[PDB]
Amino acid sequence: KTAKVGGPACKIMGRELDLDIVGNAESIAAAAKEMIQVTEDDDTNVELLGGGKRALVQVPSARFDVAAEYSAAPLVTATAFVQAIINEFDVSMYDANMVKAAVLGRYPQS
Amino acid sequence: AKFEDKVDLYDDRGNLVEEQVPLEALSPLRNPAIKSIVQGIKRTVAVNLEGIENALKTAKVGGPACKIMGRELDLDIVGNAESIAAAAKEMIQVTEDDDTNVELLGGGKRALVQVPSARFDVAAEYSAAPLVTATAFVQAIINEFDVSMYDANMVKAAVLGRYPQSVEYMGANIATMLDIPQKLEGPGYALRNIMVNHVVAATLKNTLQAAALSTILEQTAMFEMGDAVGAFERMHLLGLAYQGMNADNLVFDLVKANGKEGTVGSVIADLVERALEDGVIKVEKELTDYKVYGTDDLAMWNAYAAAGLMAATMVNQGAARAAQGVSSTLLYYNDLIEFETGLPSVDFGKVEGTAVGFSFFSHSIYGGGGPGIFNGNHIVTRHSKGFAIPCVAAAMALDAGTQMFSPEATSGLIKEVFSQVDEFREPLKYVVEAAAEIKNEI
Amino acid sequence: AQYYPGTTKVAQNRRNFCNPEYELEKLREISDEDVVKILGHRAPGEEYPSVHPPLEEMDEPEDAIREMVEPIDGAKAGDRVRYIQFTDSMYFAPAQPYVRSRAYLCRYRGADAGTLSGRQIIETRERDLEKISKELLETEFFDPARSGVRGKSVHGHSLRLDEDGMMFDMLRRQIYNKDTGRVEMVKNQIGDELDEPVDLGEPLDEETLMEKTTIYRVDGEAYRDDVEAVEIMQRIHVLRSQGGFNL
Amino acid sequence: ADKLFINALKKKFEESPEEKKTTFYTLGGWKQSERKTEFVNAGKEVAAKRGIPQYNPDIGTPLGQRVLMPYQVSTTDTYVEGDDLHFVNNAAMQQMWDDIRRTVIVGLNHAHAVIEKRLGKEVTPETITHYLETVNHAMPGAAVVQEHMVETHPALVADSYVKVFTGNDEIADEIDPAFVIDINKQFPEDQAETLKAEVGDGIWQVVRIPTIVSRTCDGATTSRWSAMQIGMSMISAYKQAAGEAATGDFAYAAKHAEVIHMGTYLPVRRARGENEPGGVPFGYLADICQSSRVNYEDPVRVSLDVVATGAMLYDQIWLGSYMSGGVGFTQYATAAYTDNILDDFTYFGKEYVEDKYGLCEAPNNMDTVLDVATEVTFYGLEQYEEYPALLEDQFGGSQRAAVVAAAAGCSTAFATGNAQTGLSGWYLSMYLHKEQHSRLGFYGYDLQDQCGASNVFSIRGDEGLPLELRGPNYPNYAMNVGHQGEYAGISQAPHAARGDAFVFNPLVKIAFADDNLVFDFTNVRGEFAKGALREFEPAGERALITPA
Amino acid sequence: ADKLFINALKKKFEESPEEKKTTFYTLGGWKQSERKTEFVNAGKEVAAKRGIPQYNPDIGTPLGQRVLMPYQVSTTDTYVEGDDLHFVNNAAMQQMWDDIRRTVIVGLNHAHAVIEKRLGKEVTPETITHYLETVNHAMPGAAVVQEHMVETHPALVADSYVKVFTGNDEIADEIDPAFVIDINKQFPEDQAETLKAEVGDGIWQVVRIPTIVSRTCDGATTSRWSAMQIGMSMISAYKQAAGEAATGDFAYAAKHAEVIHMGTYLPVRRARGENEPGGVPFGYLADICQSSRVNYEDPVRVSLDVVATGAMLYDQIWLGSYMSGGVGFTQYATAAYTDNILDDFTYFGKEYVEDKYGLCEAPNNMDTVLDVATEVTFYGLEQYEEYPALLEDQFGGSQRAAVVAAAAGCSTAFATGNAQTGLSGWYLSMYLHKEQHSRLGFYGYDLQDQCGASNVFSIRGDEGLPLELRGPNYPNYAMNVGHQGEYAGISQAPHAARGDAFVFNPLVKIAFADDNLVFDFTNVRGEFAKGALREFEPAGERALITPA
Ligand code: F43
Ligand SMILES: C[C@@H](OP(=O)(O)O)[C@H](NC(=O)CCCCCCS)C(=O)O
Ligand SMILES: O=S(=O)(O)CCS
Ligand SMILES: O=S(=O)(O)CCS
Ligand SMILES: [Cl-]
Ligand SMILES: [Mg+2]
Ligand SMILES: [Mg+2]
Ligand SMILES: [Mg+2]
Ligand SMILES: [Mg+2]
Ligand SMILES: [Mg+2]
Ligand SMILES: [Mg+2]
Ligand SMILES: [Mg+2]
Ligand SMILES: [Mg+2]
Ligand SMILES: [Mg+2]
Ligand SMILES: [Mg+2]
Ligand code: NA
Ligand code: NA
Ligand code: NA
Ligand code: NA
Ligand code: NA
Ligand code: NA
Ligand code: NA
Ligand code: NA
Ligand SMILES: [Zn+2]
Repeated sequence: KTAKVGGPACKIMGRELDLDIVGNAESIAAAAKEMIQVTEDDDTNVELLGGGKRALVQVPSARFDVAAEYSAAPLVTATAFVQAIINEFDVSMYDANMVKAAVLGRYPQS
Repeated sequence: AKFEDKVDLYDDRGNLVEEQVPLEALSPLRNPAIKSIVQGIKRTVAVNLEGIENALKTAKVGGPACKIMGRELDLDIVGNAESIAAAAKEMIQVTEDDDTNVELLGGGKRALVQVPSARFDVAAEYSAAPLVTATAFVQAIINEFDVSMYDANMVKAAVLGRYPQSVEYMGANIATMLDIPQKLEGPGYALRNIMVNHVVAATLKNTLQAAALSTILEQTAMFEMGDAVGAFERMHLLGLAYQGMNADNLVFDLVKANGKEGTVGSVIADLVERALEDGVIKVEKELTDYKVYGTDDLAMWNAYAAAGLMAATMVNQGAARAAQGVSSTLLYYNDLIEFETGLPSVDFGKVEGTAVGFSFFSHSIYGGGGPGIFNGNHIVTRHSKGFAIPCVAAAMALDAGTQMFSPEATSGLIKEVFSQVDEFREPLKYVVEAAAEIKNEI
Repeated sequence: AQYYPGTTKVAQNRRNFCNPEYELEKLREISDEDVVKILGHRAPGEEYPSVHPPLEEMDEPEDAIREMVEPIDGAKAGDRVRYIQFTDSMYFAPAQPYVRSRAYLCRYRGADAGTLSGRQIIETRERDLEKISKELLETEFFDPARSGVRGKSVHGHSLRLDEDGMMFDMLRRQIYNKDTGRVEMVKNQIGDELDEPVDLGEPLDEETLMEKTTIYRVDGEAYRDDVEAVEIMQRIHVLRSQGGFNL
Repeated sequence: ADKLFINALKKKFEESPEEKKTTFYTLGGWKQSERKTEFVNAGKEVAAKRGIPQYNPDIGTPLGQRVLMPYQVSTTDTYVEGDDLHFVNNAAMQQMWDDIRRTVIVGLNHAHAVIEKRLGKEVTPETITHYLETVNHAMPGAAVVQEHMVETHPALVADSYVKVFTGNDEIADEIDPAFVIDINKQFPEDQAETLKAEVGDGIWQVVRIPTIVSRTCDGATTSRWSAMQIGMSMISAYKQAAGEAATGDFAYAAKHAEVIHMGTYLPVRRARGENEPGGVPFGYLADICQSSRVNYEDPVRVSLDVVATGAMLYDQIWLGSYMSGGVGFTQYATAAYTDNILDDFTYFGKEYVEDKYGLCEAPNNMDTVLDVATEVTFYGLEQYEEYPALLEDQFGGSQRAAVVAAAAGCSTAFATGNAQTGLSGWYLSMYLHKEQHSRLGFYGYDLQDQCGASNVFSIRGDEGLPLELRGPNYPNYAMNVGHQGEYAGISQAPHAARGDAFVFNPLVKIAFADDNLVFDFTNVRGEFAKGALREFEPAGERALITPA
Repeated sequence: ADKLFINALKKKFEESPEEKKTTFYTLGGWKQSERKTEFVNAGKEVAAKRGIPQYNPDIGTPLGQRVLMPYQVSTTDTYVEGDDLHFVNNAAMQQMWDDIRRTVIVGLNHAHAVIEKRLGKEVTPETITHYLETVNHAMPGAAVVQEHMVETHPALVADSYVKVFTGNDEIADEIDPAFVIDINKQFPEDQAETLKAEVGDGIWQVVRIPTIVSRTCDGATTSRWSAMQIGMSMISAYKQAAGEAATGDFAYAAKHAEVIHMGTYLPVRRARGENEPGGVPFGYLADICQSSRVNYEDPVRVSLDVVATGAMLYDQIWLGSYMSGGVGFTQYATAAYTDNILDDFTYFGKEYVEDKYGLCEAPNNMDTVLDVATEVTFYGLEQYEEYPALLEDQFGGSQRAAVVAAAAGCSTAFATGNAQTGLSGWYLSMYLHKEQHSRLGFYGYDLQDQCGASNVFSIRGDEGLPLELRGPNYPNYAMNVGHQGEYAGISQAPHAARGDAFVFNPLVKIAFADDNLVFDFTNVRGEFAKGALREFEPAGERALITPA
């Protein structure tokens, strides 16, 4: 909503997006969980906290069994929430990159 | 039951092995043979006992041209390899009947070591393999010869090099296919930082197996990176199936039709015809004497194109028996197919982009090198998300000796040790069998 | 295959250069020895140096890809990989940098082609390079004024012509003779003197350069006026753009 | 009436610019050049002095078979040979990078909370002033607490200091004005209001460590050196024990919790610490350049001064030396800031968009991209076709591609008011160009451009990022000339058309709006010209401590 | 007769060095010092010039309540105020670091095999000479292939060049001697024999890139820069296509397969690339120092020249600026290279060892550590007790700890011929010292010294390493002053007592045996004195391209 993304004091004027993410948290969390999970009823956990303001996410163990390390957790979680937010509000191709910056920051430049 | 697609799976002689296999039975997330290859690569180490012994005797430890005069230790390590390796295994294993494997090779000059899976189960990443192996051998050597407290640090330097002063194990006499976690270009990249030469070494220059091993590792990394999550998942699975597993015998049949006299451009024509024949693409509009093709299934077009791309590499670099033009093939296969069809090239331009930079950084002063030193973590070749590097592996498999920095030069220890592992050497077999086996669980 | 969209002569020419069934017009006759002299990799009658043993003398791995893919002859012999490189004037040279790489990988087996703005290169096994190079030099791939055979110091693609209509060459490898109206190659492609110059024939006249050129230019046929070709380019842009976002 | 580059073409060549034929080979080789003659003589002297051969014009091939051209620094009337724009021979360019490398921005917000909440002492404008007098003694390398301290020569470190800013005018007015970057003075009213609203009551230090230290050491020295002297001055000015537990809070605040580096550190293959060029994101580079605050009625000029800042830093210094070296990449970069060529193309494009849409009034979509980037690409490529002299001037395809696409991408961003569609126009321009001339750039030039279209709007882990957050470590961009400086330009473009005070960080913008900088960031091209003429005086020299 | 430090103490103070009382507070504060007076005057000018307060003697506490001492540079008759030994004020020190940072070692062995085996061309002494004339034009930044290249000013880059060395005398004889580091000329016979045997028929380049570039950029630029101009010179001299597939082999060889960096890259918390101080292992630092080839009959002098080399670089520039900054750490380092104090303690130790065991004839064990380290530690500490001037000279406990332990560590290694027992001696010295005076160093001084005994002989992953292989990024050693340079000296000590030509890398040893370097590595402390007197002329200045 503020276009403040990418690090401390960073902001991109004119890129603001007014999305009710917390108000639609349950739909967004359910859609993100469907992408994070490998199979229905595996050990994926997505749980909303603080009235939808926070989410606890546990990425299924099957993803780590065929991973070298542990960065699938943030990476799978980030992309699933980016896509879920995009899908929830039908965010255009032109603007979706702001959702990506709001979730995972300045990465891959940083 | 997420995707309706099914593929026919073939062996590396073009024989149908299993028809009608659900696409997701080839998924890194589901397929037990991919899981075993990945867990294998995490846990396998080569030990150069001869190199350790020679570094000790000459006091040449800690990297290129380094020596400490007066530190020389003359230890009959290779002559006592069996006792040293058994003593190391005792340390490495968690229990007596676990999957620890320690095997002498080359009459004791080398050892294949597979650290127990139980260590990885409570580890964040994969560095327990080298670090557990290295300390087990250092301690086994010291105990074997009763090396003094005063001298034992030389054994450590011979085994693991200049580490912890260097970030890397610099001058070490052990090797892994993986490199340290600090060298990742990005999080989730570790399975991409395996040199093409190491893949070609481990598959003993069998082209289709080298392509398979490279694609499995590349596309498995796409899952770890998050690239194969949600919208992109089917595209990545189709890419692994058609480009790396010879699904539907498409790669194999394109090579057969074009191996005698064929060129990149002839492979392209056959691929487009085949995509037309199969209903993957259809004419969308006629311009002047020019058909604009479209598709209702971009991920399937992409997969067909990626199959042709691999076949074009095998035709082009196969005909030269010289790997260097794989950078050219990776570019113009994709450039040509776009103007042939009106459809986006493999990975939506990203293979072409990678190929531009890879061509440059294998024919210029600025960096890079021959095709065999690249890998999916290399800054030059990380851009395509699994669709480029498997072609580079096929090309180096087909090279008959034009490279100075060949797998013989860069990867000799990996060749001796890692080729011993059947699932690394012949991964296409194992992955096909496992997909067959789990076919009805999808 | 259709190769390239567009309704201009430029676009047709681009299609023809790619189409291995189109017979390239031959414009000049060059001896075997002169091709070798121009390349400058070996002297005429010197044995082809080897980089590895003949394939027949080696134990290749069992590999259906190797079985199905016939090696070019120089690969069978173990020849070096050597090159020939050309610079094409933007003043209507017949062939141009992407057109060459595209055409080379349609026409030629076992080819490593590279495209740059001031230089375009093909590397392949030496005896096979020699055969390809005869075609590249004898046919309408090459004009001796608007094209130059150059393994270094390639500058001149974007330069103005001299008074003879020749392309700039820092090392003056190709000399227009005013007495015959013909160009001679006086040096090999790397810039060393040949004992005996090679005749490369007359430059193509202006009308013929226009008919044969594959560059688009406002004083030729402009790319913006090939609206179907601008298509497919804008199409590809859009579909790539959409693709990288979703499918 | 004339295209902007015509005068420069007339200066370089005898022919009129439309003439297709010229004369070569009779120019005397290197002897046509005043600068190459200087070099030949210097080479003779150097080799004789040191006993090892060095520069020698007869090694390899003989330069100057064609005209060795003067170049006009764009927006100036200064014409210099290209050697004078090499960063090695240009003190202005070296100082520009030194002023960026030796700068860090450091909050005082946490620090003052530590003083108040943990030490239980008061912070007022007057204690801040005392602290700032103290830190202006200490920062260059001088002592405030221990006996028998040995110190830096104040004249060698004269360029090191600390200033502050804050968006609260009334507080800014109570801190001694010698130490304050006055936002209302440096910025036009609307930009000042924006910047002050962004900063609010926050109080930020701009710290510049000595050029001589930056040059001896590295960019990652800067936030450390800063934090040492902040820490000393906090002890001295607020009467701490000189080394108590609370001291560590100031350290962690100055080094981590409220530090803003100019550049983030880089991965191992191109391993570098903080405050190296590769870590500076394009949005920051646009904000470091101060053209926005002085040339705010001319969005082209602001965008192209940003291009000049980044082409020089990212191509000549960063890619042409840190990442390669040797002769390097002067003219890869000079193409984007000489002869008024990019200017001609971008003013064309700004005019086109203004007449058709109104700046910032075009739909933000692919229709606008296709429209604007195609129009402007055709315009720029037509110029090379209509003027052979222009084509011979920008003789390398990569140069043309970067110039033409910069104009197309900036113009598309002028239309939409969004950097991301600007970036899509940049890629489209390359694909059209490549098809038009059947050539584009050097062998590896369009690695990023063939990936480009697909990665503009991607949201994937190492693919998706607003252009303002990308920089030289965005994976596709990590290697190649002819892009990074132009991308800084395209990041500036829409914000310059919008009248925005900053592109990506308001603190970075304010931090370079400081008359005590050595390099003049409001007139980057002017400064490059001054350095080419050998009229720029850098900090960091050792004359005072060496023989006369 | 006199201890070696008596002349220095007598010059510092009016009292005999034995006296226990003196006069303070009435010496005039900063006014007793020429150098501080210079600084007060400079600070007023600087502040007025720039409009910002700067150096001010009335900020914080008043320096010079006690004597502000001169220091003798050990082995010289040069006495200077300590400010003149600050690296910011000493161009000799800055040039030492530049000469290392800008140097890389690059084989021609793979390159020559690419030529003969992939290209099928010959390599001979003649083609090598032509190549070296070519790379000596190209390396400083001048062109060999392309038309219209713009180049570095030869005078600005006069210190860049390429030399070779090889163990094969006949081949070395055939290369123009201007390009050759002559091992037989630069080393005494027995050392020449060893080094030649180590190199064998290998041919190695020593590449120095320009100081000006190294200061503009960083150490990780050096091997890139080097590789580009090698790559160009290989193209030009060997008639390759200018950019074929084989060109990539030369790149990979020069940048990776046969490159020897001076320093390896550092992990993220201290993120730096190659050729930064923290990556230089102790054994390379000893080998860079050239005291071994000129002072070979005196193992103490050799070892303490190394200490001086390392103390300045690792404590003053590295830990005192790259890893911290400000006034920094001059006197932590000067304690190890001034006043002949370390010299007296280490000559004592050498004499003890010589008399009792014979150099290198002690058992390599803990018995020897306990004997020698204990004896020398007590000697050193008794000097501070017997000479109140000495104690007030080296006023900081850290300083004394480093100096006494360095003597103890070197003397232990002189007895054993082994660096690792040397190191154990160093740690034991610390523990004895700590108990004798109920103090040791600064707050965090003995992090490594409390880990130290246990980590000397450990074999564990990040613990175990021969001392020659350790350096500033050895985990325990990564942070703190008053150890790195002395460890470099203990690495040198056993090799010096043994008569060894090198400590850790014979290529590194030979590579600095070059009279074309700017800094004289054979007489490091002489050079520090020259730089303190403002008599040293560094490379890299920009006076040619700035105003008069
Ligand atoms: C040897 C290479 C291959 C390689 O890896 N780098 C080279 C050479 C390198 C050298 C040339 C210096 C010298 O002459 O000694 C430097 C200056 C880099 C360095 N080592 O300092 C360079 N190229 Ni190159 N290089 C450039 C360019 C180009 C253009 C030149 C085309 C034209 O027709 O002249 C082409 C690529 C293209 O065709 O697109 C080119 C190629 C080449 N580039 C060909 C040699 C071409 C030929 O033989 O003459 N550069 C340019 O397009 C403009 C800027 C220019 C760079 C110097 C600067 O920016 O001022 C230089 C950048
Ligand atoms: C490829 C890579 O080098 P290596 O492949 O690691 O030897 C990389 N070079 C560069 O990107 C050089 C950048 C500028 C030179 C080309 C400019 S277009 C680097 O050194 O880190
Ligand atoms: O010729 S290359 O494209 O490799 C380099 C351009 S500087
Ligand atoms: O007092 S501390 O030991 O913290 C620092 C000494 S420089
Ligand atoms: Cl899909
Ligand atoms: Mg035996
Ligand atoms: Mg024992
Ligand atoms: Mg066919
Ligand atoms: Mg004939
Ligand atoms: Mg007041
Ligand atoms: Mg007296
Ligand atoms: Mg007494
Ligand atoms: Mg008295
Ligand atoms: Mg030879
Ligand atoms: Mg001579
Ligand atoms: Na679950
Ligand atoms: Na004129
Ligand atoms: Na020359
Ligand atoms: Na690197
Ligand atoms: Na006295
Ligand atoms: Na004071
Ligand atoms: Na850090
Ligand atoms: Na001057
Ligand atoms: Zn520097």
